[PDB]
Amino acid sequence: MISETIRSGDWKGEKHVPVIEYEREGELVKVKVQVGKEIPHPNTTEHHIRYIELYFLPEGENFVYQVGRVEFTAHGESVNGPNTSDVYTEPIAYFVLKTKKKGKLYALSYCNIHGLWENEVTLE
Amino acid sequence: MISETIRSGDWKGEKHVPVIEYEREGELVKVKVQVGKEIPHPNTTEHHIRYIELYFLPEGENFVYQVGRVEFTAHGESVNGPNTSDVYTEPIAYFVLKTKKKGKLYALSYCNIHGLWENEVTLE
Amino acid sequence: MISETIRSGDWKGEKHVPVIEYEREGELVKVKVQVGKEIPHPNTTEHHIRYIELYFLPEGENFVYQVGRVEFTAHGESVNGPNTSDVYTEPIAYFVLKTKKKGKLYALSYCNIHGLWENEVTLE
Amino acid sequence: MISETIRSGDWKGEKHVPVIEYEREGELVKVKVQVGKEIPHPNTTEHHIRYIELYFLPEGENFVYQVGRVEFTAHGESVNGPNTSDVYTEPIAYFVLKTKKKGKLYALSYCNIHGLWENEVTLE
Ligand SMILES: [Fe+3]
Ligand SMILES: [Fe+3]
Ligand SMILES: [Fe+3]
Ligand SMILES: [Fe+3]
Repeated sequence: MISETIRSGDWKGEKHVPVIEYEREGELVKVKVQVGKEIPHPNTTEHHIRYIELYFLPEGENFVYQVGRVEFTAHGESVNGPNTSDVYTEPIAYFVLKTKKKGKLYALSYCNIHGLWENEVTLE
Repeated sequence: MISETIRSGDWKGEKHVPVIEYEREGELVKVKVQVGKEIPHPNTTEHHIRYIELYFLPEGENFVYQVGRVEFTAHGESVNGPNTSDVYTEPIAYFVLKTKKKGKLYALSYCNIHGLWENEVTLE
Repeated sequence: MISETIRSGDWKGEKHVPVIEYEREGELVKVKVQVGKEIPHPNTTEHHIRYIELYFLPEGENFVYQVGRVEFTAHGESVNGPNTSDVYTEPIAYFVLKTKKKGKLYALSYCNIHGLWENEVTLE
Repeated sequence: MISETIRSGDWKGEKHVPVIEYEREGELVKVKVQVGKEIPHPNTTEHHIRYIELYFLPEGENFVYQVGRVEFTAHGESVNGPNTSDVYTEPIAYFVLKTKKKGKLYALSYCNIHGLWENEVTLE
């Protein structure tokens, strides 16, 4: 199963586990997900976080919903060689979710050489 | 764990599990992944397969690689209402992978109302 | 040319043109792109903004770089019918760009029934 | 206009323009899009084709439809260095479109260091 390729862990001391944080404002839920909170993850042409996806499984429901996907596509690559463009997209993803439901939020991130990583938090 | 939202077994009545098939030609591995092979999954504005992702974990290695992602973006929507454009993208994905390695291939797919689905096959 | 399918205009009078705003903080450039600033764009199962992409062409250079892509994937769809999930992803995209270069930022957004839309701003 | 960053003609020496080919079978239109058909475009960790998108504008209509998007995500990167994984995703995209309409098909591709490229063909 695919779960055997997905890693998780303590974000407070790592650099791969996506950290999920949110702030509820009325019917709006602003979610921030990032890799490399405590320890910045490298962002080079050879080693970088490709994307972060956010999912939401409402409490008591059977099917998870993909809320969004953020792809970080600039990693220094240029005609002058790797790490020469001075253009890098940091692995920080923001999602504005409109819902009055509660449940669980899951984040799935992919490092180009270190596989898949996950994390989750309860959405009160 | 996000895996708690991923199903690997179809329920009788609707096909969701992405079926993986491949053909090895020299250094090339042609992979076909599809949802609803014989009995098609619905493809309406309201209910459809959004995408299929292909992953490869080489034998004996520790990090899975994302081979590709195919998004099926047309589902009949139009200014004249849902299911009126006569333009639909079928959930059939093809990937041309160049590798001489062996291992396991995983497929992850998403139904807009039925969550995540997975499958895997051994790449010999 | 694909440009014949891309529309542009005044966001103060329309509701499809992606509005670009940024803030330069040290070596970081925080870019906010959104559709429906003045006039909120519908976000229903039948009619919604699918994604917003950000591009950067550094001053004096020949090749544009894709900075990122944000996909808004929840639009009310559920097993209970269209617009019944109470889960919607608003078309607001945030990008954290690390660069000391100046140039032009382009935004490309896609509405599921109203085609492609663009906008641009000078990154000073 | 973003079109000022999109090229439609290759320069001798490197293939970038996505070549579109299709086959009509009943209500199904099988579309194949590829970069570097005759002369392969590089596919290294430092230089590679990131994705190909397919669009369809039905004859006489005003809004283009995105048919699909294929992301080629493996480019040799590994913990053992750039170009060491022996896993590369070739820039060949296949789309199965269900439609009885005619019109124009557009392809948009992106090289990580050579910007955006386009091409189009009439769907008879
Ligand atoms: Fe890493
Ligand atoms: Fe389904
Ligand atoms: Fe619209
Ligand atoms: Fe190139």
